[PDB]
Amino acid sequence: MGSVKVRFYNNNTLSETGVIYMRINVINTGNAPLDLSDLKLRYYYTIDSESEQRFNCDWSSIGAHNVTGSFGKVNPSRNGADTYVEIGFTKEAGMLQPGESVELNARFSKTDNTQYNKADDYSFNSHYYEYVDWDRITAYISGILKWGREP
Ligand SMILES: [Ca+2]
Repeated sequence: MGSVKVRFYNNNTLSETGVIYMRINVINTGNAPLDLSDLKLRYYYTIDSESEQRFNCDWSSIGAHNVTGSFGKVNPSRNGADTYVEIGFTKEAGMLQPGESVELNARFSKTDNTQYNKADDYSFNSHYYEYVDWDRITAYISGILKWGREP
């Protein structure tokens, strides 16, 4: 359904924390317009202790309330990946023309307030404070894998 690239800006600490932050910029690198409602991203990790989780988007270029989050299990589990968060967009989020990008700042946490070990997560990188192309967050358009490497 088109072409995209995912850039990730890691502002997390290595220390165990109750929150994992995700700052993501997705650029339309193809020749076709993209409706953001068709775009899903997945960030894969080990949950570390079992708890209900909550997703929040604090800011997006298309409006924080137009960003959705949900969770899934990786089964059978893989190295660094027993869980993922899937970030999506509402019907009202709009289009990206070729060359345009969407940016969002989001996070997730465990509602029992237990901590994550981030360092072992499949999608966690080691490049801090700089947006880089990051192939361990996958992107799908209309269900079709367009960017990245599934665990
Ligand atoms: Ca973990």
